[PDB]
Amino acid sequence: AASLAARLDAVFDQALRERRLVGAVAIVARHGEILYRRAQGLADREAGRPMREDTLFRLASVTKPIVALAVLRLVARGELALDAPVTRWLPEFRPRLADGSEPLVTIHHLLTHTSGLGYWLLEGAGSVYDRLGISDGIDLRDFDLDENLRRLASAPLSFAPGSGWQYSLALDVLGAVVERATGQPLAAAVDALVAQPLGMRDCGFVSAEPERFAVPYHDGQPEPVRMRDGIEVPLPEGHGAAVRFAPSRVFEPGAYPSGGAGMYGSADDVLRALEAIRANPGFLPETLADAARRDQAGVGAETRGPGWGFGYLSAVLDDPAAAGTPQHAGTLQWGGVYGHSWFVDRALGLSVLLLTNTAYEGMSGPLTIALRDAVYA
Amino acid sequence: AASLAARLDAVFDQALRERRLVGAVAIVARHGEILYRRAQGLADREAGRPMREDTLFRLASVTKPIVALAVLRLVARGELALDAPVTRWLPEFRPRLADGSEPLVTIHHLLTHTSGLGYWLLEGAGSVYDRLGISDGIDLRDFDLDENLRRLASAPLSFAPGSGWQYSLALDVLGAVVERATGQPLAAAVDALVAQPLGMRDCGFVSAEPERFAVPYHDGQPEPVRMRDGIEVPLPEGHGAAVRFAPSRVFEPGAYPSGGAGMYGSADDVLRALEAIRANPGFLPETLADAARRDQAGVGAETRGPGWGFGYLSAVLDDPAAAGTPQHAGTLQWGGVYGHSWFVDRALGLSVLLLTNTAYEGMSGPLTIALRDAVYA
Repeated sequence: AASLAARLDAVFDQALRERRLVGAVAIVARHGEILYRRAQGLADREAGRPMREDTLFRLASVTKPIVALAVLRLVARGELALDAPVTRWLPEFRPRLADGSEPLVTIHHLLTHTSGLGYWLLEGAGSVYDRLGISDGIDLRDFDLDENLRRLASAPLSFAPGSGWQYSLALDVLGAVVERATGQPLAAAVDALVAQPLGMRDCGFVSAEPERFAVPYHDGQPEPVRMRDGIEVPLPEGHGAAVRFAPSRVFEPGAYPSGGAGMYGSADDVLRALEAIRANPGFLPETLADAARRDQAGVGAETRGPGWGFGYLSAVLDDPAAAGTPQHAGTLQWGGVYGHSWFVDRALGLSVLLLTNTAYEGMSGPLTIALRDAVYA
Repeated sequence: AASLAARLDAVFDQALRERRLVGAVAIVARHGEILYRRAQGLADREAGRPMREDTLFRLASVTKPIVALAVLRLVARGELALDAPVTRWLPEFRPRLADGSEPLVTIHHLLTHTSGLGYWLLEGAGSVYDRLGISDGIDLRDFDLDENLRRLASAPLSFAPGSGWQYSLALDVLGAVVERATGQPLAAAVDALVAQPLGMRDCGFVSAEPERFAVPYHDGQPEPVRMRDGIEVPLPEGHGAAVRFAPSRVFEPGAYPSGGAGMYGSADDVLRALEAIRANPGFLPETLADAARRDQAGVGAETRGPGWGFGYLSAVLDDPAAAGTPQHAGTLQWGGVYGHSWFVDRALGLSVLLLTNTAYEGMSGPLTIALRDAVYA
């Protein structure tokens, strides 16, 4: 605890001084024990509001494992089935292949990102998704979830369901599926199925408390830049084209619930979901819990580069060596474009969480590599 | 912030190490800027649940300034009046002097604790209050507020109203008064008059969320001991006889709302109340706010020993030298038998709060001195 904290703070002091990071919250738990839980830097640089351990964050893709858990909870009760056609819940979500034909898309294809769906960010401006007006869920658009899905459904699949892997809007699709199966709006379903059962009281999709949030910043010279609605931020090499951010999205009741990018939460709440995933204290049947954490795509998917497969909740480490990491085989990992990164090294009983207000340093920048290496020292 | 945090943390580490404290949440603000907001130790030692910044605490007498503010808000609106007799609202509340007569008891008399009323703790078992079965509001009893007050009023006053000072059930009496003036139960009234306007969202009288609380322990060697309903714990020298604790009281819907001892709240909520008192940004009319923070009793009252008077919300430091404290004249201070202590050193713009689960170390043990001295270090 003291030796680990020494290394992590050294990384944090350097990134803060180097104006590469505005503020963050990082927690390291081992077998349920908190070894590190510290707020760093600032939440709102202009107001001079220091970051706090329970400051709220726009989760972006950190929303995925939480929403994925809700899907699995419904599967466990038989309200959903891994092999069931998505059309049972979304009668009109019938995307076609490039040749015009209509394939079967199961709950399984969606949770694994093997359905053939994609994201606007994969190609950006001028692409098919850009022409059809498909949103990735991080911006604020004047239309609902059903509209976005209709636009999405009209884009051709990149490949046949199950024949490949591609990061996509599948979790946003599953969000609509959850609403149908549950009869409740997504926030209420997630609360009932995951949040409440796990004691996550500080999360949701729409907040009325801006004073509690970490104001989003993006990488910049000679210091990160405070985000505003509409800012398109180019993604790093091999990460896609760009992301259009809408920091006010979280306070707008009219922003449709994004199952792949629209929740907010505190670091303690996210940790709760990750610990549930890690230790499965009777939260899900064991076989389903094992399948969800196992690689369901193949190392060939290279989800975070070589050595990484993908399950029902995130990337799964199949090959530490090919991935160039000290993490053990079976490690679960993913992040969020707002500047977040997390991983559960199952063998070590470790849950490592990094939530930040600096996109993309806190997601893929050197910061993430230095913190990971410091935890392994 | 950094140096203060280091000093405060050293004090806390030593207390935890020596097993004089199970867990606590302390906040230090100066002129509205949070300098220290830190959770320490465990909320539930036996379950290994750590203390969190938002952990809920049974406030004991930290309830008084909050209820006092409610009373004061009604005064500001002309619903209550400082010199109005308590009988205008509680016709039957007619306590008598040892002489047999019914002296006037005003709102001012009650707020200041100069009405002549007392507490069972003043003398404990055998006493007059014991004979009449009067409750101090920390224990769980099978009768309502009106019955406790009917028992209270049947006791003779210790002195003529305004003739002296003595800690009492006056805020409990005021609690009833507030219910009459507003036509609402105490919890709703407080929420309407204080909690809602100050953004206090995690306070109240009855809670149904036990998992959010700090579990009550009492001082002990080797370590503090977890309390159960009905146990009696002797107060330290000069603080009265003892207190009968009922940790389940906060969860019982039939527990009468105690104006002097019955609320729960997070540390943030309490800071919101202390700050409103300290800075009064349009919460109460200036003259009333000044009166409330001004000594209305005299140094002679020695409310917290020599050098201390009392206003309408807490003790008011009149003589730092006599009180043997580094705190500046004009300082407001009070505590709670569950193990709490707070103070507002007005001259320095300081609001210092300590909420703990260890009775009475957190209220009056060395911990309180060591933290006070570290602040002014």
